[PDB]
Parts: sequence; C-alpha cells; structure tokens
Amino acid sequence: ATILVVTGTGTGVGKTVVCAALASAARQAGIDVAVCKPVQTGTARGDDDLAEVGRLAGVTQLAGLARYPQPMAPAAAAEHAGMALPARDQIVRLIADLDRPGRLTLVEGAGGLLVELAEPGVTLRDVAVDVAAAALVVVTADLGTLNHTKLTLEALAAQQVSCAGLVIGSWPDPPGLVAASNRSALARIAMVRAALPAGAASLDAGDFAAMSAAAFDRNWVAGLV
Amino acid sequence: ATILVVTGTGTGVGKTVVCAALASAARQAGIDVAVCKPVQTGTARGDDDLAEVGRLAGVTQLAGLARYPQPMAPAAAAEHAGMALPARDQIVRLIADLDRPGRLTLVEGAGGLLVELAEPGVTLRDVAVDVAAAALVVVTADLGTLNHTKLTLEALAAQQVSCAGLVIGSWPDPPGLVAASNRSALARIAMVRAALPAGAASLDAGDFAAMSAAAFDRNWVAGLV
Ligand SMILES: Nc1ccn([C@@H]2O[C@H](COP(=O)(O)OP(=O)(O)OP(=O)(O)O)[C@@H](O)[C@H]2O)c(=O)n1
Repeated sequence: ATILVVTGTGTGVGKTVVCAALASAARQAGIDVAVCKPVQTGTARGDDDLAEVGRLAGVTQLAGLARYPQPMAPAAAAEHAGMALPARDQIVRLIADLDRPGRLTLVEGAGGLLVELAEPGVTLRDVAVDVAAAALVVVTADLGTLNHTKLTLEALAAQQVSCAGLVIGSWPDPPGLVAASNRSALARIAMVRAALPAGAASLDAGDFAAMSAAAFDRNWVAGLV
Repeated sequence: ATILVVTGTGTGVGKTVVCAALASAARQAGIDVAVCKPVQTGTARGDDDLAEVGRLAGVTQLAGLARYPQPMAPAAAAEHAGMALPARDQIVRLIADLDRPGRLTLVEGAGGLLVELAEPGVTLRDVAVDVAAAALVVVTADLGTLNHTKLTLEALAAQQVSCAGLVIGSWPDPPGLVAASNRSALARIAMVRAALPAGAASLDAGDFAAMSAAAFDRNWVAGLV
C-alpha cells in the first residue's frame, strides 16, 4: 500500500501532468494506480485535474472530494461559494479508502505544499503525515526555482515527511543556460526523478505513454511498490 | 543601529522598489539610510539595483561587493563567470560596517531567501542571523502567494530570524478577485506594512517620494530606528 503525495513549488508547475505521467509509467509496469484530488478549485473555469489524468494516462480510479467554482486558494474559493473546506479527517478517509497493497495511490494537492486544504491551517504536509505518504515535488526549470524548491524541502523535513524526489514538470527544448544550470543545481538538492518535455499534454494516448515510460527510471517506478 | 534584511518570495516580486520605498519613507522621517546589495547579477543587461535605489530614494550609502554579468542566481552566475562568490566574512562585515546608530540599514538579497550569496552555501538567512537583522518579506498579490509567503516565514522562523512584516511589491489596478482576497489573507499571516502600486518603479524621484510617504504607516517607520 504505497501512498505518494504529489506537491509542487507553486501553482501551474505541472503537478497534474506529472501525476498522469507517473500514473502512466506505473501502469505500464503493471502497477495498479489510483489518483486522488481532494481539493479542486476553478471548476467554474472548467478545471478538473482528475479528468486530465484520466484523459492523459487512462487512469480509471479517480477520486474527488471538494470542488469549488472559482480559481483561487481553496479557502477563498470556498468562502466565495458560501461553502466550507473539508475536514482534515475527511481528506484522510478519502486517501485511506483508495490505499491497498500493490497499489500506487497518488494524491495531487492544490497549489504548493502549504496551501490550506482544511481548517485550521491544515495542509498537504499534515495530510502526508497522517497517511505516512512520502512527497514528490514538482518544480520548474526557471529562475527562482532553487529557492522555492529548498523552501518546500525544508517545509517537508520539518514534519518528517520524506521526499520521494523532484520532477521538473516542464522542460524546454532547447533548454537555455538558466534552465540547464538549474537542472544541475536541483539534482544536487535532491534526486531528479524525471524532466517532462514541454507541452506533454498535447500528446495523444500512445505518445504520452511513450513519453511517460521514457521519463522515469524504471527501477525507481517498479520499486515504488 | 537597525539592520533590516529585505527578501522576496521569488524573483521579480519588487524587492528593489520596496527597498527604495522604505528608504524614501525613512529619509522623510529624518532617518539616515544605507542600502546594501552584496551580490548583483545580470549586469550585461544593465541590472543595477543599487542605482534604482539611488534614483528613486536618493540614498547615497549604496554598497556592493560583486557584479556578475549573467542574469542568473549568484552561484550559477559566478560559476559561469569562473569566479567564486564573496566570502561569508565579506558580506557580514560590510553590513556590520554600514550599520550605525540612528541609521536604517537595508540589506537586499538576490531573489529569494535560500539563494546562495556567499562561500560556502551562505544564504541571506545565515547573514540575517549573523548580523541579527529582522526580515522584511516582499510578496505578490497573485495566486500562489500564500504558499510562498508561508514557506518563507517558516524558513525564517526555523533559524529564529524575526519577521519585520510583509510588503506587497506590486498592487494591481484594478485589483481583481484574487488580489483582494490575498491582501486580506496575507494580513492573517503577518503584518502588511505596505502595498506599493503597480508601476511605481517608473516614477521620478519627487513622485516616488510622495507615494512612499503614503505607502507606510509613519509610526512604524519612525519606530524602526
Ligand atoms: N510537461 C508539461 C507540463 C505542463 N503542461 C501544461 O502546462 C500547464 C500546467 O500544468 P498543470 O499540471 O495543470 O499545473 P499544476 O501544477 O497541476 O497546477 P494546479 O495547481 O492548478 O493543479 C497545464 O495546462 C499543462 O497542460 C504541459 O503542456 N506539459
């Protein structure tokens, strides 16, 4: 029963595409995969990350909980719809019901690691502690990422949430000086599990699966479960 | 003899314009101001943060140690240039020498809080501990700012660096739903000392002075030294 929380250094760094990529790689290794989005904001703009994982990677086991119309931080999105945040134990139950031996359960947060998912001040990091997940950290290759990554990793070690590694969510072609350097530096901060090529979401079923299996070290993925 | 480290939740949050705006407000309160930027990068395209502070706020005690031509993070810019960052001792004693009774000494980093500034691995945080400065955190008003701010505040707390407060480096006009929510939300996390209007960096000195004197609570400024 392997639970893996998929966080990121920010909003829009590619958490969702990494989830699909990692799900795809794992399924291609015969590993059962469930993906879980406990807090989904922006549904009124049409955002639905579970649907994107499904479309991209063919995952059928998709689990949602809270959905808010506005594209905001959950607390703001909720209060705008006159809705409340889910309870901490509500989020943990969701993940727990998905968890089982042999299965890789991916939990994609909302935005970065310390976004509030439940009141008071409950975040993905607290959730990680409760389900004993490790955390996969999705990062950009852009200027500013080293700080953001170091901050997120520190935040994680602060509650002894293991770090499963880094994934560069979007990797330009060709990479510029700044992108190249940041990769080398990021790799020194932590294990870089993969660097997904820019625009991977434009790929069709096969192209995505092909990309995904190329992207991750097969021994790492096999060894997740 | 007040030293104040000015740091940001990322690149381009407006650290420089906040240094200048506080320096300006402080001067108009009768306080002597020094700004220190020990490492300046991106000189090949004219990046000169100290000069901006000079033009906007009229500060004259503007001190620096290193100028790397590449628009990168110091350590990377240095390695591209084939020359080490300055030694830890250089930065701390520069700041220490700037410091004097009756004076506000602002120290501006390069990017975010855990960016390496000196050899070896010395960050702006280590510097703040060494010179016993409080830390002023420049933030955005954009989606993602709550996470970035909380990560930065946590990192500051983990080494017992006090937080002088937050400043939104660029307040949009009109604000829009996210920015309006975030300004309230940042105030729930830490004191919001000021929110500088978008575009303030293009102001001439006189206009910048007037904006600055309105941007901060005068008592807080007065009580800084
Ligand atoms: N290798 C990649 C990485 C990202 N994307 C695109 O870039 C955007 C950002 O990716 P996403 O996974 O949605 O970002 P998240 O980190 O998941 O942002 P959020 O917090 O809103 O879920 C998406 O439209 C996605 O299709 C892409 O084309 N290919």
